[PDB]
Amino acid sequence: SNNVKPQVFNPDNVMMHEKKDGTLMNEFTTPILQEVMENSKIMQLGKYEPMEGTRAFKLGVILPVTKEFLNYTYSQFFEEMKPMIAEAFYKKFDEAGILNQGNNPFGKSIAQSIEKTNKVIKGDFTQDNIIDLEALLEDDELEANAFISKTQNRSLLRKIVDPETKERIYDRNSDSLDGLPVVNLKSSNLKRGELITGDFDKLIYGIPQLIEYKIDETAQLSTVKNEDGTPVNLFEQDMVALRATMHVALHIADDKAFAKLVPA
Amino acid sequence: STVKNEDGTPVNLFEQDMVALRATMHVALHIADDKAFAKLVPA
Amino acid sequence: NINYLFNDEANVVYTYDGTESDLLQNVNEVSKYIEHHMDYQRPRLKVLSDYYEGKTKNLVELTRRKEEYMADNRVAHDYASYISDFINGYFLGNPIQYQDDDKDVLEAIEAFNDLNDVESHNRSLGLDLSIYGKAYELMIRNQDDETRLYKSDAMSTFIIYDNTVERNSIAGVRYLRTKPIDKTDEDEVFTVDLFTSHGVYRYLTNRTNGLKLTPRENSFESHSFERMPITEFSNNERRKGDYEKVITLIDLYDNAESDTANYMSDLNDAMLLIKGNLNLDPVEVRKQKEANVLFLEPTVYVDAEGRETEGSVDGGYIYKQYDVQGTEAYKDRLNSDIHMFTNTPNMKDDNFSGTQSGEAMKYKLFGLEQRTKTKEGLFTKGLRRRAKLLETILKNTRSIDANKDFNTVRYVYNRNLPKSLIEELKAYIDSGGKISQTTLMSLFSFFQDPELEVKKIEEDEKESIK
Amino acid sequence: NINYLFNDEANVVYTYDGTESDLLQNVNEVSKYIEHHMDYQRPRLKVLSDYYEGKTKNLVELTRRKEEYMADNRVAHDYASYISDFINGYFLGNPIQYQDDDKDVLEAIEAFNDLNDVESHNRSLGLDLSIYGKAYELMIRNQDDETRLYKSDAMSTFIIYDNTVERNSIAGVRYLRTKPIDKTDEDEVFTVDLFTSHGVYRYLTNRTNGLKLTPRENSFESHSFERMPITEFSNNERRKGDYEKVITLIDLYDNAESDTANYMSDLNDAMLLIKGNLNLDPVEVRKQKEANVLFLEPTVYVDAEGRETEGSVDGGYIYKQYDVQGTEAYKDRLNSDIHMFTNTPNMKDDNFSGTQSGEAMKYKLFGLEQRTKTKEGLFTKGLRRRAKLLETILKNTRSIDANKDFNTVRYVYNRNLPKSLIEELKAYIDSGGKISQTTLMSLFSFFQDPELEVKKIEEDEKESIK
Repeated sequence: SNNVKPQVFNPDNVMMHEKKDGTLMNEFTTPILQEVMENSKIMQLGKYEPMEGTRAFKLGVILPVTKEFLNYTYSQFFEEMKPMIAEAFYKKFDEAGILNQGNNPFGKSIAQSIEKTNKVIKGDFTQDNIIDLEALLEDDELEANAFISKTQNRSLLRKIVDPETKERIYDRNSDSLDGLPVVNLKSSNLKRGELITGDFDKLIYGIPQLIEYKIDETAQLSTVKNEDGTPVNLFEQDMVALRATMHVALHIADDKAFAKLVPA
Repeated sequence: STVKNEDGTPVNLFEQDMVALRATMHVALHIADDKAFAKLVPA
Repeated sequence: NINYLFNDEANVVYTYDGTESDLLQNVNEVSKYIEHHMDYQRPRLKVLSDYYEGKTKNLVELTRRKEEYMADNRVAHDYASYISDFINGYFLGNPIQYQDDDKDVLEAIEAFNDLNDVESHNRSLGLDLSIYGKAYELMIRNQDDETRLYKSDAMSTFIIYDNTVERNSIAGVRYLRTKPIDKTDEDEVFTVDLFTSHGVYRYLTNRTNGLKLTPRENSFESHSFERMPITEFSNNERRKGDYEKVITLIDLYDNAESDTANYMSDLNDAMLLIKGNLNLDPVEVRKQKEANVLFLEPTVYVDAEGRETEGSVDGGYIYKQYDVQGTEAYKDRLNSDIHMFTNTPNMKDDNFSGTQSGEAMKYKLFGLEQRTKTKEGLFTKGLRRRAKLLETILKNTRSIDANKDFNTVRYVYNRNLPKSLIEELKAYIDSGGKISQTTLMSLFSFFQDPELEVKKIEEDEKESIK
Repeated sequence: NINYLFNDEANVVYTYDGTESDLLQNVNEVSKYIEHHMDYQRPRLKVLSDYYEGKTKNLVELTRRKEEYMADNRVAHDYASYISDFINGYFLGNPIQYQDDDKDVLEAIEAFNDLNDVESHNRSLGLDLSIYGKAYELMIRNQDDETRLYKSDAMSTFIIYDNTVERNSIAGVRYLRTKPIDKTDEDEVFTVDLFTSHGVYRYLTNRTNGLKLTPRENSFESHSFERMPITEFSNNERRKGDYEKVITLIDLYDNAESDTANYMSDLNDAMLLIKGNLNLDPVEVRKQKEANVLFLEPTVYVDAEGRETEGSVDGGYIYKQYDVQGTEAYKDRLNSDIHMFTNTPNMKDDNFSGTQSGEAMKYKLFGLEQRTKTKEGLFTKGLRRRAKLLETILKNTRSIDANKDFNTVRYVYNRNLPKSLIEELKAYIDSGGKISQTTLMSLFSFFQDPELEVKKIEEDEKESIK
């Protein structure tokens, strides 16, 4: 466009070579992934279901980039970013299926299963409360398969020792509690003192369409307005965008197979 | 542009994840002699 | 160009830490390799191929051209083809010969070579080695139960090697765009064939879904070799092409020539320049081609006080000119360097030595011989693997005794230098050579019937007895 | 460039004062040597390799380039490859021959050479000698119980020598970065192999923690030699490469040629200059290419007192020009000096006599032979160590009698000069040589069946009896 000051976008999601203050990221050193890539927990715990068609829903995102940014600041951006989109989808799916958060489209979730069956234990972390949590499952002939926890509570788990064998019930190196593997959730919605468990073979998922990536240079982005309010034209403004889409489907075969421990 | 979203915005195929087929043809017609044709019509 | 040919991720060798089983159980890894190949290695190969076809940058980079009224005059010179065809013909224009101490193995080799037309195959490999720098061949047991050898295109094939210093080839892959010619819709579907030491796995993908491999019909198929069937050949230890290092000079020569073509097209060669205040009738100007005398009468200016003075009329031809010395010295330097750095004979600055060609060629191609001898070493290193595969399939079919060994075969190379049958006959028959009459006659084309002539000689030699 | 190639810390020889045990107990010292190698030696070797790959400074130094409307016209000339391939082909293009008085040792050597394809290996060493000025080889008893020889990359290998005047090799190290293709994460782990006279120690390290050597899976692995298996070859006493000393001239040539390419791209070849106060219709100017007469009519200025006077019109072609004489003399000098200091034949200023292409070649390559004769000495000095290792492993496996000695082997070197089979046959059969018919026929390619011809001659020779 004819604006010589950098283009203000609404929302400000477009990547730019020149900051609002006019700083130019020339000779810019490539970032590094100081944190490890996260992985989908319900895809780790749950049972895969061969599917076509069906109930699924579509995840998607579009990342717009200024072609000056794509030429001078960081040429390999799109290739380095595909892992990061896949992570964002995994976190969105996990948060919907487990915690019933993020405007989940399904009418099914572990949080709803637990809230329906009222299979909740009020209490602090103790060997007796861990056993009670497991017994809420074995009452209905179902045996716990794994634990889901906020990583920030290992400080509580290390303080529990079996008064018979006089040893730690929690193996901090194996990250397994009472012999069962504990998976960690990075999401902000699962609180410090909360722990979830169930026979995750009763949680079923499917993926009709794996992540699809298209890169385009001539679409219009009606969802992003120029400062003047006109929609962004990729070609006309010399800009590029990447579209990612995915389909996921979720089913819970037995909603009594999950139990939750929560602070009193 | 001829098809509008429920909110009235023009349909964008990329941003909406759509596909569209366009068919076109050029055709030309000429009557070489206007007198060469006749018609029978019911009274 | 530069950003594709000289990138660091292109031209690398793919390696894997695990065993064939560790790879095959986790087919997603192969998808990572395929994606990296498509995103980095293929562009380089496509550029090199485009140069072999002469679709040089100058033709496609229309972005900054002008055509509002002038001609485009964009130009491509085809040095890449000239170079690669010359170097390949010199290396494999003359068939490789085979020697062995055991005739059973030698005849099994010769039978396989004849069935597969190995001469032409070898030449096509040498050509791919010249343009892309690497080449692949696939060997398969056919439906008609014959051992067949087929070349595999470089732009669609690659091999994943064991990470150890030995670098055994763990697995090879081939992938192809499958399309109708009507080009209706999604071109981006690829068939993938993954070759392991025990069989072929077949998959489908598309670029869209991030290449997640799906089993095809007949998704597995056993093969009777005991090692991965695809073989790779290298032009040199870097696997670099022959003209790959002079593409920038080819570009510069294209640009300079198109520049001169513009200068020729757009400026008028000469014009009759006429100056001074005058009346020219555009109808009279048409006589310019046929007039002999040009008469220019200057305007007379009258001063208010009665003085008279004349305007300055003038006339003469003017013609366009350009720096011929400097432009030809520059374009000659580019041509000279393109030939020097590729050890190809510079035809523009050449003299035939005396009258006898072979030794003058061995002098002028001395620099090319030095590279070819290394290429020859790597080529034999590959042919030994082809032989290893052939012996394994022959033994598994018991078409030969399990006692035989193929590694004893000696591969003998001859260059395609010019030769002189007259001097060679004189050198062979002097020094004690012998030739059968029918053979000797077969060498000279003035004999219309090389066999009937023998009978016709017997008649004469018979009547000479009487 | 300069600060990396001619630095004092690069190209040094590492020595250690203590015994092998004094080093092996304090493996942190190996960390210090690895760190020094990474920070000083590897940069030099990377630059030399980039020049052999043609990625000269001119291609990568985009930092000060311009592209606001002009073309980039950056250029690389590949002299490094031309030089290195020529010099290596000359030295090792013709395989090294072996002589010995004992056929048992001679055949054990030849068996090992055949198994390892030593001809190609030697050529790749002579090439590394030509690029980096030094090269390494590692010998290992394979898992299949065979003696194997593998070249080790000069950028990832070095040796720590005994401090004494004898400079025995105390220990060798190899270190490689390990990654999958999809990761570019912080912990750039290097796997380290440390070779001592009794075995290999294996470690992991990363630069982040300070190259603290951590033991590894199967942390030690014995070998049956009795001396450190890695061998180093030197191009000359200084271990300097062949074009290392002319890289600055190669750079100057790159800059000069890209300068001329800028001059060509950015200035207009010629233009029609028109001066003076006039009316030019830009619609009429488009006829410039096809008009024959150019008429310039000067503006007439009228003075207030009635005087009249004419403006000064003018017209003519102008064309760009540059100092072709001085720039071509300078670029010719650079090319001449690059070839002179590398004893490589200057193809642009060359003439050949007659047809004895070997003899003028020995004249012109006389300067190159002087250096090669030294490199031949150091190469044999290395080959003797290779043989010492081979005899030791053969004896410890009792594949040969403990009585044998390998130092009697004589290594015979031949240069890759051109040869003339016709002249040589005449020189060999004159002076009393003898050749078997089948062999003599095998020398001449006009015989389509060199063996069938013998039977075909017997038939003729038989009917001649009647």
